[PDB]
Amino acid sequence: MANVDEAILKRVKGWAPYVDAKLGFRNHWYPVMFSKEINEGEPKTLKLLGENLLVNRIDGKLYCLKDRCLHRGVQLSVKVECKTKSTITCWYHAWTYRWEDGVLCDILTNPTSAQIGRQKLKTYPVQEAKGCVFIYLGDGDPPPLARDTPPNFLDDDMEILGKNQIIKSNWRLAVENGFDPSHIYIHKDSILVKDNDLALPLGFAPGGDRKQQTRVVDDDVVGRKGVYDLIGEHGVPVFEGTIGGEVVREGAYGEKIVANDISIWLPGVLKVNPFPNPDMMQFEWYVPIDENTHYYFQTLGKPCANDEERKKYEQEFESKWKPMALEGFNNDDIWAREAMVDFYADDKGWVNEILFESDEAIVAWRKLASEHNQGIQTQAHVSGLEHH
Amino acid sequence: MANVDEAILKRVKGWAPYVDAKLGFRNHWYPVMFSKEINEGEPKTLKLLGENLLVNRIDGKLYCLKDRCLHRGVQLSVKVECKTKSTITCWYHAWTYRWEDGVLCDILTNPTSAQIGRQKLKTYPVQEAKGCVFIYLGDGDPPPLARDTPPNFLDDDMEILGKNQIIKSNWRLAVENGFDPSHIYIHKDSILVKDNDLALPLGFAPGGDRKQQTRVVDDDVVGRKGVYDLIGEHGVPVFEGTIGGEVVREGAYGEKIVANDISIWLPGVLKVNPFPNPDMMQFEWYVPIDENTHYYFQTLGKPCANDEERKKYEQEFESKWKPMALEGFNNDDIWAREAMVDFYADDKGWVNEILFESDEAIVAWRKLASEHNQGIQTQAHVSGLEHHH
Amino acid sequence: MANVDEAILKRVKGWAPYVDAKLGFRNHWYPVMFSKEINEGEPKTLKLLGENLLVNRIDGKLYCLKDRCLHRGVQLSVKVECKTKSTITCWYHAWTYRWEDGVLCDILTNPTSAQIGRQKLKTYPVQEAKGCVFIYLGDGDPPPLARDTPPNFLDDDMEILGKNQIIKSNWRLAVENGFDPSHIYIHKDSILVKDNDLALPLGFAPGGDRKQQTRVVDDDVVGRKGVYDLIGEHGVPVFEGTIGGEVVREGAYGEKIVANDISIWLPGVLKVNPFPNPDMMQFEWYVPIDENTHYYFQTLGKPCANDEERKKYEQEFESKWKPMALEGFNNDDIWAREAMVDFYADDKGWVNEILFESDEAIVAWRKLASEHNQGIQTQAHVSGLEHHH
Amino acid sequence: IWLKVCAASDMQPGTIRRVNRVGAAPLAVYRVGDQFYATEDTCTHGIASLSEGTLDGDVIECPFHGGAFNVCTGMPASSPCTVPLGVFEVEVKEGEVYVAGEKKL
Amino acid sequence: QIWLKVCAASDMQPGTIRRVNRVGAAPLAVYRVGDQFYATEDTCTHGIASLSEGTLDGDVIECPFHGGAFNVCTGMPASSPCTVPLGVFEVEVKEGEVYVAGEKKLE
Amino acid sequence: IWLKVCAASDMQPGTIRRVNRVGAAPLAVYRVGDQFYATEDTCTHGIASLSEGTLDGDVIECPFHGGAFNVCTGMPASSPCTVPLGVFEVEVKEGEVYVAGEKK
Ligand SMILES: c1ccc2c(c1)[nH]c1ccccc12
Ligand SMILES: c1ccc2c(c1)[nH]c1ccccc12
Ligand code: FES
Ligand code: FES
Ligand code: FES
Ligand code: FES
Ligand code: FES
Ligand code: FES
Ligand SMILES: [Fe+2]
Ligand SMILES: [Fe+2]
Ligand SMILES: [Fe+2]
Repeated sequence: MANVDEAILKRVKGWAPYVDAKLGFRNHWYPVMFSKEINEGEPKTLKLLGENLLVNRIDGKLYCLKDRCLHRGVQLSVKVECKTKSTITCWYHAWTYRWEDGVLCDILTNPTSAQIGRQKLKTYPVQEAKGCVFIYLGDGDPPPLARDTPPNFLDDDMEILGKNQIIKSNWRLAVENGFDPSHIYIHKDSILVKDNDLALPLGFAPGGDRKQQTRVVDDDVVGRKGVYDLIGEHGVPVFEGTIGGEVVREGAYGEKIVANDISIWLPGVLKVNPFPNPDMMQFEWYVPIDENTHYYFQTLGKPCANDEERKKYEQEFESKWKPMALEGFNNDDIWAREAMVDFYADDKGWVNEILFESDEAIVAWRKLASEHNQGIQTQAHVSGLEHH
Repeated sequence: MANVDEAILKRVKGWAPYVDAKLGFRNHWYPVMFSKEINEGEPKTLKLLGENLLVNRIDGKLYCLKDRCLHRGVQLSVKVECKTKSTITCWYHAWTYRWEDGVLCDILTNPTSAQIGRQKLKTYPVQEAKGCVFIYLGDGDPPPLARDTPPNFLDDDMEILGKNQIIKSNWRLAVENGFDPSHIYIHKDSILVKDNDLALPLGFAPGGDRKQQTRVVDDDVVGRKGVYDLIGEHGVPVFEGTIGGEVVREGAYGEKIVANDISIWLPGVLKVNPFPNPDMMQFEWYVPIDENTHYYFQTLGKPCANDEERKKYEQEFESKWKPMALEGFNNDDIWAREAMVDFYADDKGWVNEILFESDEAIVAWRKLASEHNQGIQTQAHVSGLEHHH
Repeated sequence: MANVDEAILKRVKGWAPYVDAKLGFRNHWYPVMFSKEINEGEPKTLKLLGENLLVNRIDGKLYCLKDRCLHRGVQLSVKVECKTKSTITCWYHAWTYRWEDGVLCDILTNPTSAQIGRQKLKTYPVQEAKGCVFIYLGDGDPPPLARDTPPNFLDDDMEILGKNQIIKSNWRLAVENGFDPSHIYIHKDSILVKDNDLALPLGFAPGGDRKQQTRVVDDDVVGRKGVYDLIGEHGVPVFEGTIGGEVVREGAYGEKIVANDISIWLPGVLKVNPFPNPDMMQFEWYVPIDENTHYYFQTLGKPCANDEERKKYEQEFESKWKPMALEGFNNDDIWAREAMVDFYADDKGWVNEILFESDEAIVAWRKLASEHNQGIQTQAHVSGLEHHH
Repeated sequence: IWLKVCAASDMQPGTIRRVNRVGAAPLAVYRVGDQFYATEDTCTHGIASLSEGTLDGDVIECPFHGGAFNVCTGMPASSPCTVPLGVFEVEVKEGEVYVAGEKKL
Repeated sequence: QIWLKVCAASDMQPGTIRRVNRVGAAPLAVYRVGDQFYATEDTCTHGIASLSEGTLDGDVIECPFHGGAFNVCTGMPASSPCTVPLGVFEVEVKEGEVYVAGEKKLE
Repeated sequence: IWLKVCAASDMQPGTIRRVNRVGAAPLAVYRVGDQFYATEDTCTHGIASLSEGTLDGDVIECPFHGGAFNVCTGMPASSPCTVPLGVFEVEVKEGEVYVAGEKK
């Protein structure tokens, strides 16, 4: 919806919508925080897809209101005034809104105003799952959450733990760093490799049957839309890096087999199976905050039949997984994303990039995202839709 | 003239010039500092309406020159060189100008240059009144200062004391907040209300017709242009704020009645009378520095017949009025202005705002400002007016 | 090409190319560092004409590769991985290039990739002379270095010493500040004037015959293009600065005669002779880093017949010339350049500037540069040249 | 139940006419060629008087921000408006135009 | 393997493109410009796109990925971001049958 | 008083001729069609010679910054010029161009 120079969109015929989606895709669910981070009666602020939002927990349930008064456009959060359990009053002229439907129900500075009951502040559906807070940044009643989650993330036995932080790069650079088969070269010295005795090649090169290695999913019963890069089953593990024929670097010859398959799913969540251990899975989102930043929402899943196991896992997570994996392994992904910022900052990197064979899967993802996204977020969605 | 997207200006037919006046209105007087801040032969810098200016006091009188050499456009103030009492010499190539008329009278590096006496650095009228320094940021002969000041500010017995500072918000956001009848809600917890026992409602339930909500003054004996907030004439003060019929807040039931009289005047100065006490007045300017900042020039006036009263007032001001009112009360206005920056920063708030009844006061000001301002300052005035035959 | 608003370019018909060359002139040699600053296998990063570059020394020879992987456009320098002596491996997906020709020779993550041997990273000629590292930021076979150097810089006995730093101003403001006969007014209080007993007027004003003071050089056999401002033999030294006919400042009446002649040469290097001592010469480059910054590459040359003399000169350079001249004299040139940024930042200064007689030399330079430069560096050169069939 | 506005003759096609109703909010009657329509005078997006706006066909443009409404349906036609307008029934009986006291169902 | 049988000159309408897959080698692209036939590598030199899936504009082929283009006769770049020349393969018609060389022209 | 400049025919239509004066600032004589005009030669905005500028109708455009003046009135026609040019009445008699001695 016109976020990029038209001359550039006209050039990338295979995935113009993706290139145009600098602010992300509207009408999809996005994780923005963990349940434990939002307590009863304590409104929290955050920006999602360029929009400032306010989340509050009332009687255990979460509600989301756009953090922008309808009157003069100030953020209510500058000075929070929740005067009754079910409402929030703007600190400026006291326009009061209901958390449940955003309706302007009262105005303390003028209880006779004709605006009362005749204006509505934007609300967004909020759903908690696996201790994660999901917000449907879209219009109309929301589709089921599973549609925008990777397979198995919502399994009843799947115990989810993770971390979240703000990273300075467009969400797409994050996505394409994560779903990249050959980028693991940057993880060759991660402490997880040695310390967890992993079998990790320098890179997973494309095998012989391309159409077999890449699997586009658009037949998922739940409506999931994504792409698989079957590196372990069809790709080739490159363990000896050479230059001029001479071996200059070797991959890791550990015993733990991981990363059998990787998959990217709209609106932008990667699934690595199995990882960081043969009995675990990694699910990570690259949530658009604005055009220059995203939330790097990391989660690790591991089946647990009982609390004793949930606690054991909970301890291994805090003592090993989080420190050694989520950080020790993925930290290099952070500055890697940051490193691509300049090339794509002016939108021209989308034309000048010189791709090679292992990028085949990324190309499949760009097309899938272009064809199946539920809407292009525009700056006008942020300021106020415009039309004559 | 043309500082905003033309599609937006076309949408705001009721006040396009105002919305366009990002940088303020040219051809009006503006207070920028207090007389005591500039001493004899000690030039001072400042930016007004986006223009860098230099002010100096020579033989007790103030002079203002644009702080930008005609030659290569550097600010003279980077390294001031006042080599004779009546001139200032650019530190770069020594072009020398007279403070009196800005004429290029000498060039030390080329005494026989044909440019000497053939160029002139922009000068602006400067006038001191009530211990305040006003600069006429405009062209041609200036009008009386009284035209651009609220009624009574210049009264002979009016003792003026104040404070000035730079605030991070466009000047218009400051003006509208100051004249906003319902913004009183943000002052509900002010120390002044309690410590000075002020009566202060949470807002007003409008009464009467639209025309009765304000009183527009299109001409004063001196040509003043402004609007009075008359919401309290037929309106009902709100002392009990309710939500769903339940009382959640109450106004202040003090016995001191203030702000019976509130008026905003071009180029952008508010008069609240009486305030912060029944026997004094507040006159405050929101002076445009650039598109994102303004001077919050606060002054408190109190009639004084002698030197003793002026002394007492000054003591009251420094000990109570300045800290309890100017700071204790108006500080909330400062962050309120800052809170509106984002919504209007892309000029789109001027279209997306959803106004309610008390905003009639603001609308009257936007129209009055649009109809009677003396010129729109443009980025071109800053760099150099442009025109191609 | 199209770095500036066309309306402005159409206005400066006399030197549009120059005004358009905000990023500098492509296809010229530029000094970027001194030889002793780059050692064997010590990859160094730098930005020249807006392009990020990597320079390395292999077996003593310098090589220059664009610091941007062909794949996803990351800078190879974020994490340098020179796996073998003759190559550099991108830290991202391991694409590997030869320093010698920039050819993508290997890809550790995909040894059979068809891209191998079919892509080439941009390389630029690099050459060392007089202890200085020159990069030819251009395409095709480079011309002799001599073409882009001022006369005598490359003489057999000319011993060159210097200092380099990044200055926050466009390169042209640096060029014009340096090749400006009247700006020496800013150096009237430099410690070099007194401490080195220099004879220095407040400014060299135009002589009697203009076409005689300025000499446009375009017939030099080595191909160098520049302009001389013959201040010493054709200009007029102004020693008594006056305001209203009264003397307010005088120049310096030292015995050491310097600055007989000054000349600016493409791509942008000034030669002041003799300076800062009667037996020395100063050669300084204003190298374009990006539109807002430049390298102020200072060099002082003094004939030396042997090592004893070279070492003697070096000691003097470190103990006197560097702190007293390069810093003591030219430090004022730095903030002078910075002072002109705002005026020209919007490109409006190129239209609104009010020049006087001594700027005639600068005007001649603007014309020569516009006519003899070898190419206008554009933003497209930085992101990737564009063109539709 | 109905109020007397004016004679169809007094209104030229494409003109607007504000109807002040003491004790209640004002209304706006628009003549779109040969058919008369009526809606709330106050723009639902603020406090502007639509009768002071511009009529182009069957669409009225608010003078404050350029928002617009279809004077027949009351539905928003141009941003920033989003809240439909209150439409009132009109009828021309014997050359004169009348408007219902309350908005249609 | 010298000449590869592609198809009948009849199987191709003017302004069309046909991909020729080869065992153990990279694919070729045969273009018909009017009544003449030309051929180049099928893979865009700027990446991994298939030029046969692009748009033919006279004697210029436009890559579907980034809009780059080449002259199908000379193989030279016609539009940015392409900079590396395409390998060109000779084509000849024997008895109404289109044949494409198994080796590209040298230079 | 008047200064004999040149023969009318020495100037082609739409051209400009610089007239130097010892001890005085040079002048510019413009031939607009078959009419002649005169002003100071130095652009009032700098050191440029208007005689090296572009003539468009009765408006002379400075070669330096594109500023311009009406050669008849001397008033600025285009920015950045703001100081009016000095004008000199001109008279053509017997095919000879004469320009006033002093501005008027
Ligand atoms: C290949 C192999 C492993 C990974 C990958 C691509 N992308 C990842 C993102 C997070 C964690 C692991 C991986
Ligand atoms: C006039 C006289 C001396 C100098 C000059 C202009 N420009 C200079 C730049 C560097 C060092 C000396 C000079
Ligand atoms: S801005 Fe919120 S009530 Fe006025
Ligand atoms: S910039 Fe002031 S005299 Fe040159
Ligand atoms: S960005 Fe350098 S090899 Fe991928
Ligand atoms: S009040 Fe009518 S569009 Fe805003
Ligand atoms: S892959 Fe063909 S232009 Fe980029
Ligand atoms: S010198 Fe003539 S317009 Fe500037
Ligand atoms: Fe990674
Ligand atoms: Fe206030
Ligand atoms: Fe200097």
